[PDB]
Amino acid sequence: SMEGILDFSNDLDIALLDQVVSTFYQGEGVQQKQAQEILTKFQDNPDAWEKVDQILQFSTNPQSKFIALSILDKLITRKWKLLPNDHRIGIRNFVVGMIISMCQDDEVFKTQKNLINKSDLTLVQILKQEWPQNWPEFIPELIGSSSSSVNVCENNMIVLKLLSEEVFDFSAEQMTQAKALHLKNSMSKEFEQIFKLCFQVLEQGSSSSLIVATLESLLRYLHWIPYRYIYETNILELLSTKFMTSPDTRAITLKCLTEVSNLKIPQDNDLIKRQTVLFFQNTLQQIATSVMPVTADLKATYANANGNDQSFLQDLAMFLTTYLARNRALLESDESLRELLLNAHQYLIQLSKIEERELFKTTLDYWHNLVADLFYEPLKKHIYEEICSQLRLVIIENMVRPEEIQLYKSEREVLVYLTHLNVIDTEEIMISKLARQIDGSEWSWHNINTLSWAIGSISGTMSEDTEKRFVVTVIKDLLGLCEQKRGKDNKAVVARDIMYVVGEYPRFLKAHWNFLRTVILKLFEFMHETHEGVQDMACDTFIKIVQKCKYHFVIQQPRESEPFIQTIIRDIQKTTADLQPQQVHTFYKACGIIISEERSVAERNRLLSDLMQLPNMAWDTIVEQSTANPTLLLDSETVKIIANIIKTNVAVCTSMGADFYPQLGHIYYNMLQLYRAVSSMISTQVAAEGLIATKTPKVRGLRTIKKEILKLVETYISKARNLDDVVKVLVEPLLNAVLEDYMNNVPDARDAEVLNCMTTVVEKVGHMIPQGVILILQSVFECTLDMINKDFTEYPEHRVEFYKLLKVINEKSFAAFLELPPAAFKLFVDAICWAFKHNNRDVEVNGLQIALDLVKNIERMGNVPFANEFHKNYFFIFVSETFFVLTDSDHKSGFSKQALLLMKLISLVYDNKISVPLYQEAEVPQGTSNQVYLSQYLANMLSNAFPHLTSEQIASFLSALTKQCKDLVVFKGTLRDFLVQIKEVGGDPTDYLFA
Amino acid sequence: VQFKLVLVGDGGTGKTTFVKRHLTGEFEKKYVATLGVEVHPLVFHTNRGPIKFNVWDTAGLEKFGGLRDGYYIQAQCAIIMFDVTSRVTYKNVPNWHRDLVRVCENIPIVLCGNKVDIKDRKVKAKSIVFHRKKNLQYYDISAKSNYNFEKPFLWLARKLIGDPNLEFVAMPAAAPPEVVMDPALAAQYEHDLEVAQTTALPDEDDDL
Amino acid sequence: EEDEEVLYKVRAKLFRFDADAKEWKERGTGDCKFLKNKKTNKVRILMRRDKTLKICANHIIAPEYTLKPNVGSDRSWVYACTADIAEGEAEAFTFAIRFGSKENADKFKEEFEKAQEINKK
Ligand SMILES: C/C=C/[C@@H]1O[C@H]([C@@H](N)/C=C/C=C(\C)C[C@@H](C)/C=C(C)\C=C\[C@H](O)C[C@H](N)CC(=O)O)C[C@@H](O)[C@@H]1C
Ligand SMILES: Nc1nc2c(ncn2[C@@H]2O[C@H](COP(=O)(O)OP(=O)(O)OP(=O)(O)O)[C@@H](O)[C@H]2O)c(=O)[nH]1
Ligand SMILES: [Cl-]
Ligand SMILES: [Mg+2]
Repeated sequence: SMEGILDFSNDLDIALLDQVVSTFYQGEGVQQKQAQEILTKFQDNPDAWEKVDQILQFSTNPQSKFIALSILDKLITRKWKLLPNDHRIGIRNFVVGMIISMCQDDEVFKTQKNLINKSDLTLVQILKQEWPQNWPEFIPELIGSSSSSVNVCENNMIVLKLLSEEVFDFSAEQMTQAKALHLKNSMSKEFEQIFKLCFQVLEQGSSSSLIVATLESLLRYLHWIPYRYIYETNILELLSTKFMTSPDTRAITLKCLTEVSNLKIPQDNDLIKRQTVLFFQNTLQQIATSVMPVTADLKATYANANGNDQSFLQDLAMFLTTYLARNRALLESDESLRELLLNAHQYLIQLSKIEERELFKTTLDYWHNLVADLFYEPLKKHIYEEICSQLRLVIIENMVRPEEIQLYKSEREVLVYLTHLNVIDTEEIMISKLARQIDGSEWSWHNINTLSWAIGSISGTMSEDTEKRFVVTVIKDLLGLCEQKRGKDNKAVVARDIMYVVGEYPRFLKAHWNFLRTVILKLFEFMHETHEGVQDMACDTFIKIVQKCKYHFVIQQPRESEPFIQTIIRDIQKTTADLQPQQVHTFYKACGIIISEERSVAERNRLLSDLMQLPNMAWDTIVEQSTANPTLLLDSETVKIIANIIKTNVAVCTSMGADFYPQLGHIYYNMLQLYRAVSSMISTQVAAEGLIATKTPKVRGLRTIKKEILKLVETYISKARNLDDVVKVLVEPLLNAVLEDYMNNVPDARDAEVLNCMTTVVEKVGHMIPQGVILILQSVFECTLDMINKDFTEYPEHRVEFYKLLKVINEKSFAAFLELPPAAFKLFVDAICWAFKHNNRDVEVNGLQIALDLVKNIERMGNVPFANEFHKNYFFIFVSETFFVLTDSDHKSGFSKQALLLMKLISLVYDNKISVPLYQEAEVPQGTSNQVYLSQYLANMLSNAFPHLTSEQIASFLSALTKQCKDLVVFKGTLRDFLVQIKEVGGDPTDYLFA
Repeated sequence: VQFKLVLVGDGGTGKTTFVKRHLTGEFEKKYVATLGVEVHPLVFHTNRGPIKFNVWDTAGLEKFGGLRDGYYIQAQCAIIMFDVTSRVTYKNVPNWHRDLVRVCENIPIVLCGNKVDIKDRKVKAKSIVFHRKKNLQYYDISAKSNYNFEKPFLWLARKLIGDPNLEFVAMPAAAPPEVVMDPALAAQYEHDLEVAQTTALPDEDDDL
Repeated sequence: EEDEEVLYKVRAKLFRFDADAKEWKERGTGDCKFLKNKKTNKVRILMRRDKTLKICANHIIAPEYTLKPNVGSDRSWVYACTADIAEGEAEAFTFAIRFGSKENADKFKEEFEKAQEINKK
């Protein structure tokens, strides 16, 4: 029954529409869903706009009228210009009349704000089409009708606000450059009269609703209007006194004054400076007398969350920070302004105590600005000493863990500056907070943690001697706390925090070997603790200390028989005996860091040999057994052991890089034999069990072995210094073990890691192995392309790695694409365009880059047959594919690289850098330049794709585009102009002349 | 005690995925673009009793947008969603906010940057400040890891009920019934269980 | 739930099989508890989601139930449950529950059998 409104052959039953709409807004479940679909189809009917008059007149449901206005907006914004003038004026007059009618009825004005505001925006859409060229008296009539009625005056302020937003705030992406400038200049030309009205309403006042709406429009005006309208009238005074005293206007006024603080203002004018000071003085006075004194507990207020207090306090923080960041120097020299400066800052201190993460971040940005300047600026810190002292406590009490990367960084930076400014104050606050932990008054896990993070953050700011005394005090105190505390949970928290602090003070460790030794030995003790988090923190602290203090483990310290690294390795089995595999890998990685400090080759290699002793011995046993009984690879336990050996190798290779080669050489042959054996097993199991085999623990375990082997090779080759060995020793056995195995497995069994490994090989040694690169392409190219060219979703890893591999090959070894058969090269071009059509930024960006690099590679070849054939076969494919993704609205993230590619292609022809005709014979007079033919092809292509554009539009656009093909920024603007024009009918072709 | 919530943001940002996780607990890996709007009731249990959100999960893709701002009418709260792995989705946050507040002038709004589980984050913490001048609450979230995934609703509930100490609570769990297995469906099960045992569980690399 | 004793607690993710989609769908992640009712001595599984604390599993550990391996996992069990009341109205589900480790999955099975024996009285 509800579907009757969709039948346009009959007149529309308004009461039926109102039912459908009610069922949608107020209905439930199945009914709501059906109405939903019906309303969407109604609204999207291209003739629906013809029913708008009827609905606006005879419907009694304001939701129905709202939807009618949506329908009209689609017409106004897309197809307006097809309407005859008399009809456009008809609609215009209907909308204006409906707004005035609704405003003149007090009941409706009060209760139908939704429909009125929607009407106002519909009107603004008409102004964007019609005004001022076709409606020069709009503003006079608006100003005029404002004195007739307070309701109309108020609503007129909403219209002017929305207009200002559409012209200044949201025009950039919604209008052509030329149209935006036109409407900006138009509003500018008439602003004088608009301001006169706004000022009068503010001066005369009375209606708070009217005052507020006027101030809302002013906030928008402040984005663009010149400073004189604020500074050369009484309006600054009104904002900063009267409108701050009443709470209905205070919120919007404060936001206005924030924007006032950001106006472009003359710098060398003492009167303007005094005005800037004065409005601040006024505003802060009004707050102190009408809202809350400087002493108020804003933490408590915000927490209680009465009325709009939260927003107000947010807005106050924004005003204080904005104003003070620009103008605090105005308050710093004159001693009559000292109290004002410090009070404003005191409010900020109190705001900074509010428990509200994002507000804290806003104030923190200000504090960072202040304390950085006090660090550099001369004769300044003395002013802010008490402010800075309070802030130290605020920051210490709010320190977050370093895992919260950006916030920790900001907080550390502020605290570091504050520490430099008064080291003793910072020290005292920290020691006394530690005392509160010890005396139990402030004790908690959260609290000892945050304190520890804070103590750690300021490492490096103190003199080495002050640091020494400080560190000792803190460690003694924390050790005492640990003892006091009863139970493993408590002691574990304190122990982690001790570990944390010590790890943050490498300078101290480097000067006190005996202490450093003790710390490591204690960390080793903790690597035997089952209690959760302790082994992880022990290992993480170990590697952190190693990263910073590694030199101290590689030398023989006085009163030691040997470098501590030797001691660590001798005892490694016992040390690591209770660790999980991941922890063991960290440990071995840490040892690797130390070993790379040894620059005597022989001693380094022997240390490496010794570290790798246990994994190598387990490896050697399995190698024998696994080969003898290939069933052993079916043993879950064996597969786990093998994976962990490889992982241990990866861990050490990660920290040692080029130094790892002798160890990779030791295992290389058997490792690639194992890769082959595991590959057999996987294939065997998929044969016997089906694709499902790939989900089983056994096969996932086998594949883990293959993936870690590829990761080990990738890790080494990416850091290798001796590339001659890479090529002569590593590459050939690698390609033999991995390429055919990848090519001859079924899709679901192919490891994308293979592609990633090959990318690294080509990256590092591509130029040295032209035949290897050819072999890589033959093995992976067609079989991978076939996996990913059926949709955009299957095989996501392969998809991404595939285009990375083509990218590096096209950069480093373009000759491999030259040796492709014509048909395979055509698949290459299809592949590149395929990547363009991807919405995934990874694939898309690489697609565009390959295209760009390929064109450059062709250009390099100069005037030879391959390059001429390339253009003949593919230039137009690239031009049209690029226009497709530019214009289809589904690939906006690729816009810049699309523009760059398009520019490069157009410039090739504009410069005459293509040696043969691009057109085939008897298609055009045989002398015709490629420039003229390109114009012709594009015009035809765009006309077909966008038939609602005029020939004049298309010709102007292409004319501009070709002229601008050496200026990326302007070119990009012309493209965006076109993207706006294709969304509507009747776009002005002169817009493309914009300068 | 029920409130209309509208959910807006660019296509693919995770609106529907996030709601579904809340409704049923599942994580949908596939992207099926919403058509117009999907409406679903969602209840939380607080220390102040139950609160129902009437969730209008709207379409972010222009071509599937349906009634657009029509969906915003009489909303009492909102979530604006973007994807921290996609810069364009953040660039469009002011556009969604614009369209939303023109219809809903004085409502609590949470801005949510989804997909913080992905390592290669593209919209950096430093860049996200739009919420400050507009008095939006902000959370980093992940519908996939459940990072902060209760926070938008807990915050909105505190705002709508007008109680800052409101908590989500465990409702007491009724004793479950004893079972009676129909020997007529005995075989039925053997089949259904056979299928289930031989369909692999997803995401076998995850911590759970 | 103080009329119940906590026999066993373990972190888990729980799935239900959707025959229509022929796929496993997550139901919840959080603490799976075996609760012994101190009146009837009956043991149930009760599981609540992290963050929301909503109920994703509430059923008796019926003696007839059998924990089976999933082809994909060495740390999960699947079993049919004929009456779960997490979402209110008792429904039948094919459940899978996955744990942090094989050790945990094995321990779960041990306790699940202990619970079955208790429920047989
Ligand atoms: C240059 C050295 C100056 C002084 O050296 C004193 C000397 N006894 C060094 C001791 C070092 C340690 C006990 C190792 C300690 C600082 C490092 C860690 C990670 C210790 C953790 C705690 O033992 C945790 C806890 N006590 C263990 C538990 O009981 O659960 C300790 C102190 O007076 C000060 C640092
Ligand atoms: N990694 C990751 N992926 C996510 C997350 N949330 C959602 N996704 C995925 O991203 C896609 C988002 O899809 P939807 O939730 O349907 O997106 P939407 O914003 O509702 O889209 P429209 O309905 O078109 O506006 C799906 O593939 C999800 O599986 C998240 O937190 N992390
Ligand atoms: Cl050193
Ligand atoms: Mg959706």
